[PDB]
Amino acid sequence: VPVPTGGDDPTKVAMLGLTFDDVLLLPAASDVVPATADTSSQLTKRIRLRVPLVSSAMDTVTESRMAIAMARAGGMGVLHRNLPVAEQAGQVETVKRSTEQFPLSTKDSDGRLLVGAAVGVGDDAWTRAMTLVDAGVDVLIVDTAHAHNRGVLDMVSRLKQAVGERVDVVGGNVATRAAAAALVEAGADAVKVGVGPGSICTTRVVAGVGAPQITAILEAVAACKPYGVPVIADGGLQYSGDIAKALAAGASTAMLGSLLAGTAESPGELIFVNGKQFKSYRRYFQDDVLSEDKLVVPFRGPLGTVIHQLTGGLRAAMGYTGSATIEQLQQAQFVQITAAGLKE
Amino acid sequence: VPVPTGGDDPTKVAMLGLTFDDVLLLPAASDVVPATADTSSQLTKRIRLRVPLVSSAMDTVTESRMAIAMARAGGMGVLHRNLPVAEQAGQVETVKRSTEQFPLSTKDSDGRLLVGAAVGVGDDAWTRAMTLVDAGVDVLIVDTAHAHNRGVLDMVSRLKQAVGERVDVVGGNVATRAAAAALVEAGADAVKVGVGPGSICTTRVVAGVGAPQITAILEAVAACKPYGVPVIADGGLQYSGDIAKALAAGASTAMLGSLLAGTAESPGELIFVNGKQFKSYRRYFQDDVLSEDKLVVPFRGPLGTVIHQLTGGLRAAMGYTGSATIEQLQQAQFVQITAAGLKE
Amino acid sequence: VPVPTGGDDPTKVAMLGLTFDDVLLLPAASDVVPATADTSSQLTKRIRLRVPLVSSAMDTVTESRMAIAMARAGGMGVLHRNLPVAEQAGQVETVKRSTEQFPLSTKDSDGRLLVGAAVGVGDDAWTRAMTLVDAGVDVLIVDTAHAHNRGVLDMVSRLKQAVGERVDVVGGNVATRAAAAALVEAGADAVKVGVGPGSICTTRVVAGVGAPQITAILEAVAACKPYGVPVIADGGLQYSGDIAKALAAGASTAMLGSLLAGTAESPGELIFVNGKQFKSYRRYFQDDVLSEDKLVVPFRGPLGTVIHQLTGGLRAAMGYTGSATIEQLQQAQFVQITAAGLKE
Amino acid sequence: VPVPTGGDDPTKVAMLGLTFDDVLLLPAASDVVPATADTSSQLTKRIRLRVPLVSSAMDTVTESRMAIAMARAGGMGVLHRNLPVAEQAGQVETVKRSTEQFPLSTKDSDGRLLVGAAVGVGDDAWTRAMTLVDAGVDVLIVDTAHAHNRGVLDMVSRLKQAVGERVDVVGGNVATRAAAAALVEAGADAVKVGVGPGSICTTRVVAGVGAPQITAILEAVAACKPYGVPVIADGGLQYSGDIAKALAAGASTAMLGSLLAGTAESPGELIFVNGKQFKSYRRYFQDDVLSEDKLVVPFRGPLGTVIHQLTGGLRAAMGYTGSATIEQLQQAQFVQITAAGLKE
Amino acid sequence: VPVPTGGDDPTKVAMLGLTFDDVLLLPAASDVVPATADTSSQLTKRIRLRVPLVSSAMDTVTESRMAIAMARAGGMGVLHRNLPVAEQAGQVETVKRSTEQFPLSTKDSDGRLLVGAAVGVGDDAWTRAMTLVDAGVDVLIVDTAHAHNRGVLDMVSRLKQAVGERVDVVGGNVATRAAAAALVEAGADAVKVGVGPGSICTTRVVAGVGAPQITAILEAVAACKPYGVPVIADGGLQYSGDIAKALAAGASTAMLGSLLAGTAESPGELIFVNGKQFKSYRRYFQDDVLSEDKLVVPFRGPLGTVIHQLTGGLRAAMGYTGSATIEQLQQAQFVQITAAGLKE
Repeated sequence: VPVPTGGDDPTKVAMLGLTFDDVLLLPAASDVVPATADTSSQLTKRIRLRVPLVSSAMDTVTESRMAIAMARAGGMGVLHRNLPVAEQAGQVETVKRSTEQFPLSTKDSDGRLLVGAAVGVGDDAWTRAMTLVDAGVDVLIVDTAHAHNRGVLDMVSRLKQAVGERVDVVGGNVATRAAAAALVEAGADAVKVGVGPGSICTTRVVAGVGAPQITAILEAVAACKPYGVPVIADGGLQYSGDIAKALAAGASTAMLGSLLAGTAESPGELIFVNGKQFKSYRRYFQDDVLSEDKLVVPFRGPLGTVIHQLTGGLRAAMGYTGSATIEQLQQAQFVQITAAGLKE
Repeated sequence: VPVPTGGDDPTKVAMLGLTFDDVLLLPAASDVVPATADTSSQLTKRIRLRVPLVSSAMDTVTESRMAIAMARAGGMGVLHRNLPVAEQAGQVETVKRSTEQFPLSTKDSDGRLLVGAAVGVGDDAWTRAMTLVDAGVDVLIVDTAHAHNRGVLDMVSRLKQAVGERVDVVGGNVATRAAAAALVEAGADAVKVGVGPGSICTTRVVAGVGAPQITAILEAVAACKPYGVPVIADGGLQYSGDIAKALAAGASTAMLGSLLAGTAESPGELIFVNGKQFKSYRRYFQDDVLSEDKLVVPFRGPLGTVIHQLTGGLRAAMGYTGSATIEQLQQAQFVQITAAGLKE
Repeated sequence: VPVPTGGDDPTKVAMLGLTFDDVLLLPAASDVVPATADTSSQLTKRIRLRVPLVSSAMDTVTESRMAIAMARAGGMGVLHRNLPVAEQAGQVETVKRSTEQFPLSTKDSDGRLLVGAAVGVGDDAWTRAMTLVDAGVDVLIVDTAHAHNRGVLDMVSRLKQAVGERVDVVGGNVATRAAAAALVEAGADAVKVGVGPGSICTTRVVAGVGAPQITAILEAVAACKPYGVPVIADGGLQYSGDIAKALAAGASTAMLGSLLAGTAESPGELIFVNGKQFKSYRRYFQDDVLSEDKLVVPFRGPLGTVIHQLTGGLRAAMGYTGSATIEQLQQAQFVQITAAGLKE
Repeated sequence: VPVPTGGDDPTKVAMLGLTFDDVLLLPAASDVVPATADTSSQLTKRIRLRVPLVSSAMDTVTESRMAIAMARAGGMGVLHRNLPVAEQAGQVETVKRSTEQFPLSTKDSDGRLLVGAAVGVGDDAWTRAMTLVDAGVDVLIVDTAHAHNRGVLDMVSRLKQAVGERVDVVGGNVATRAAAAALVEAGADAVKVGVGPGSICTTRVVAGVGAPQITAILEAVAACKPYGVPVIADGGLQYSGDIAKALAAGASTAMLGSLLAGTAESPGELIFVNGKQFKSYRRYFQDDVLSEDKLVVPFRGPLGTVIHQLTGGLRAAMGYTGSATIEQLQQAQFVQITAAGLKE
Repeated sequence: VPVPTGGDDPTKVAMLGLTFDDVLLLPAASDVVPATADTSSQLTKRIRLRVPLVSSAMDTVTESRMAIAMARAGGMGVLHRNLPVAEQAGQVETVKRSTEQFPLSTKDSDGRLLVGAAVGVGDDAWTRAMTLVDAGVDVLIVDTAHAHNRGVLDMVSRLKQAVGERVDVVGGNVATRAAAAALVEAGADAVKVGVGPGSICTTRVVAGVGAPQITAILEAVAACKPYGVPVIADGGLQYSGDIAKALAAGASTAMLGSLLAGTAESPGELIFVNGKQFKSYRRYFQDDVLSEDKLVVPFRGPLGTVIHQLTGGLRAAMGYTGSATIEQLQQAQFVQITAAGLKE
């Protein structure tokens, strides 16, 4: 009767959490070559990206330059909200205003580049969202550290009722089936997934709170797939294999954070120090209560090489799993590996 | 028929022991912000602390200054016993004798700072305990390396019969359900949990004896919660998130040991050597036969910063789990992580 | 109802994969000494080797010299295909053209040294295979990074129909029971097993695809043993005991890759740099789309010492397990070890 | 139906092997103080040692000096057999010929120190054994790397029939229940347990053969306890906690190897090199076919300190587990720990 | 005819420069114990200290607290000039306003603590100097990276005219006999010596300019001693013996810079980072063209320990050389040591 791990409640330790390093993609029957594989995926219920990648809403990752360069690559960028409302609307306008050079460009019905913008929760967040919709934005991301909150669901529902006909609303980070179901019910066109996905992330060390990303994606997909809501895996990625694992676990799009922090298209002036290069950037807008920043970059080259490497890894995984589309890749199986398979 | 780990007795390997690094706190539906979360918790059945932290009864950790500081920070200190009875009684009196500076101060009916003292087993222990009770102590920790002993149980019963109306008697270190049940039947007002909780501690290396702390807390709480007896988790803490994990496992209070040894309020002279700072302290009282000393410090800044960081991590965990109170956090669920989740 | 690792599909995580370091060979009742143990084993259904070792079809590993040495040591070499068809046919002829020095030599009906050659898929692959068959090759390895493909299966069937009477056709790398079953139904005379078997190999990092080698061997042998088709374990070997583990898991032969790259008989000029020795080698033929090269040596002494050490370890394992033959060793039992057993 | 680790045979991976680091001793009800605990144990069915330790039959560990010093400590030493028959008999005579200084001395019925001698298998081994029995030895150890052999059982039975009335015969190293049962049936008065117990021992790396020591002791005890045959754990020990774990797993005596290799009482001349000290020793007798030596010391101080430390660890473990005797210690339970509990 | 170092001009390489590590003080006939040695020495022609130590005018070294502590230690402080004039005057007033605690205190005619203030060159420097004189400063240091300049000389002359009767005008950094003679002719009451004195200082690396401190002190003293003008050695110090070497080389007082930067009395908030302590300080006034800043801190305990160590080393040197007074030490001899005397 007593639980082998202690106590009498078998649900106290609810589950065993698997991360990216715990699982591998099992090869399956394949008639797919990497070059012809279709990597297109649903970012929202109405928006299909040519590349299933989205740069994150970080002040070190996505601005108007990064958003434009990402849209021309076939993905999309989400403008961070650590800047004034007028400045964010101006960067939205910069992306919107700005043939063979960029064949994969993701464009709206007017031929203008698609762009996303992040919003918090509150009246300031509401006026920011209305300004960004007035500025011609296409996707509104109600992004927070812990989106299983009444305020976040209320904001998502308010946006979906007010500006839902024109733009698509995305709910912030979740890690459980219940949170994803709540976001789906509130009317989110997409659900962003991941709470403390990194092994030694500040959330795990300081708060003792976390959820391994593979299991979180599996639960959120179980919640969201019946209603057709796409799932965007955000965090815990270290190599191009992790993107393939996240998409095969059920997610529709991957959100790139620290992998794009130091690129040329990322914001910041490039400077030279001690034989190497870094980025320099010479709060009020940091209103997320559970954010990592409350609890407590080296130059990385052009965005094109990083995107090419990640897409090549994705295509190789699709070839190994025999997936002609991302939808078929979401049906791939996993094999769990032991600690002996982790040792270098 | 044979056990998969060897032999024919299925109880030879009683259970699988979880430590702090084995588990993470899952996010849940939350309407709680870390700032307004209440961290009040029971130390004993009668005493409540506004901050669930207690300093360990170690010579390097807790003297009158550390006890006073810990009581002023919202917790409590337990004065060590590696010293003559007169000195310990004088330290108790010093703490007892010594409104906008310390709002969270723990107090007794007379408004004086709450304090605790450790006692052993025996005649010298009995006279020490009686003198401490006369001196005005509030908690007597009958502390041993192994409290599942007839002598310790009899001492707990004798102190409960003699001074149970004045002071609260806390039983020493146990690691199983049966030992905690024995201490509860002995009349203890709280149970201190942990026996070789550290990974490579001396008790595990020299004697081969220990118990992982999460499982030990779960078993002790299974023994104590039906009777309302609080559990004090002692040992194994490395980060602020470990406090949240221990509280969620069922412990009501966490005892702070190695984390407080080098702080300013800890006893010892602060000296400067080789560009660093250390503490100096320029046996007849180490009478415990199973004590770690029988089997065989750097400066760490103010106590206030350590307490503030620990409480910030705990409040972040409460905001993540949707726990308005410590009792709600004790009902939070764990996710067990693999080895891959521990990789830096 | 939910899977303990996430979601609702119990087959999403298909199985737990064991690598070589996960298992050890249990001792058993033995009357066999290592010296008189017989290490003869089937390479294919028709070809038997006196030493169950084969050199990998890699440019850095196997050319005419390495093939000749491997055949003289009791095993066989497989000539790589990263070169024009004329060069590979000439190397096959060189091996074929070239009694107390080499008693264990593997031979054909005419007494010449047995040799193998790798072929791809396609028209150039077909003409390469036909020219190699004319040149006198004995084994054609239809080698790909992913043999669970219609093209590879059709190539195997075509080669079996065309040159099945003269040469033996070995299907390339598979990692599951279903792929091995498909290759067996395609008519393959042996199945090569392993897809990203290394812990941190490029296939696992860039593509997220792989399979632990012990489990992959077990599944492939479950597919092949009822039909008598031998399994060649390829990749993941680090020690001589790994050969014994792979053989006991059901593989009949182990292919030697990275262990043979730096040896004297391996191709390349032996040069001296910085007080050490290395090998030098002063693409149109790397046509495999899923090859490791698309996703992105030190000197090691004579081959004879490496082979002698490997065979000594294997013979010691056979003496420990009471295995007079390789077929008996394939029935040996494993003990699974924890992480603590891997600690240096 | 298919096995989750691969294949269709559920007994292919027979068991999960636990080592010393995998388990800890759970504290139990205790009325035992370390100083009064009885550490006496059965070395054989007729020989009870005052200290449950036996120095190993290694050329770097036990000679006449080490055997005498061990017998005076309350244990016993086993003379190694890597020396001439006449020399081993002479060292037996040296031990036999050579009040308050050594109260714990283990003596025969004549008051002479007890000593053990190792023998191989064969006619040379038989004449050596007869010489050693003629020399007044008390224990004959038929010691081999893999004692589950017809020759070893035949030698044990021959010795038990010929000289069984005077001396006690011990069977060599086993790791399974079947081997221990075979040794018991053949007539062994004690069974030595352990085959490749070390994590990175040569047997595991080279041969891929091994058995974690805790599970091996459990199985061998399950085989030997009903008939009253003592089990001697040999190998895998690194600290005094491991001796307690081995005895609590069911073994009656521990065999000390590398822990005593560099002591003063160990053979060899003490020399000074480069600011430290080592031992110097300025084959025909190495006839064990499966021995570690076939597959491929720093000074450690006085024996008394090492024996005192190991015995103190044992007594502390007995106090924690509440064992008044070694027989009661053999009833202690284990708790299994995860990888997170191994990290320093 | 040619110079052995190149060319035809023997004055191109003027002289060989000796640093502190090049020389050692030779023992001499002595009847002086360190305790009774007198360390009183001239700072300027009019002001005598009891300990010949002065804190440098750096914004990380000397503010009001450091100046007060230095004056109470028997020396004097020189306030940095990197701040508005009013703030520097306020610091001077704070020092001047602020009996057994500080027996060595340096005082003025009115019994207030002595203090110094740094001034630059120019009109703003003129008004700063006048305001500082009004505030009650005792020494004005006309400090520059290169004092052999007509502007610095004219500033010294103007200050010696206007406020020479009241304050002592100390000329800034020189490194040759000619510059020291120019400062003496300008009317400087003391001469500060050192220009790129450190081995790998920024002045030596970026500009290639410098002068070893022992030789520079010797030349400056050759210029100044015939006129009774004291020399302040400023830079190059690493150990307490360097102070004695500088004094014996002819300097009357040593200026303490980097050695006092991290002390408690130095300006800056003491912060705790990564288990250590550092200092924090949460340009228009850096108007010196040749200053080190134009060419391009850890905690150190109390000031008293550093002063005590330096004075103990100096007293030991005085006892070794037979120097009852600092002026006698200025007559001590040196032995030049080779590179072999520097090897650790």
